[PDB]
Amino acid sequence: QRNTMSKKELEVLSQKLRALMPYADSVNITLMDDVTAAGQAEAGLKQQALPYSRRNHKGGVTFVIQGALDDVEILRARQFVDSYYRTWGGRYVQFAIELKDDWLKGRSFQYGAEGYIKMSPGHWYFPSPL
Amino acid sequence: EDEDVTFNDISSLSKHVDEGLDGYRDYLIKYSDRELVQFFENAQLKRQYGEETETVKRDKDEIEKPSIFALLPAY
Repeated sequence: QRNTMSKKELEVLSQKLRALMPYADSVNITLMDDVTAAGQAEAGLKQQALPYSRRNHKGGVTFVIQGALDDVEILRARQFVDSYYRTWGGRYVQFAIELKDDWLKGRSFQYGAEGYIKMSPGHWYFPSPL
Repeated sequence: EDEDVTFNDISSLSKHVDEGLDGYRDYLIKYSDRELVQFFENAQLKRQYGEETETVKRDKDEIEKPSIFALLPAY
């Protein structure tokens, strides 16, 4: 999708790569589908039962895996990620893995459009829409 | 003793009597230890309104005319 090149241009590109790699006899250019890439990523996370969120941009997809994770989850995650990366590279899909504690450190709050935090009984904080 | 007309009705009388004692509350407060005054005040709030009522920790304080029964043993 993202490349609009003519066959002649592709041939020229091929020849220049061949000039950069003096040990290679020829370079074969193959066109792949982005939807396929993104799909295999998301299906792999579901196949591993990991919790995640997905975000889409003009030119990339970010899967954010964050929170309190078990040792088993961390192991499975790092194994899968290392496998996928070796196949597609880090140029289109990114994985962000972050350990988080409790979101608000264990204190009561209202999460509406007018949410707020109870610092202590008798103490309101109103920092931001939660 | 002051003979000038000053009160008319129950709320004005109770305020007139209360106002007459501030000359002595100011004395007790000026020599009592702030920490003890705070202890005896909090421990009365937790009797009346229940111990779950927020412990005040008035660490920077204007102690809001504390009750004399709480103020006297601190002195």
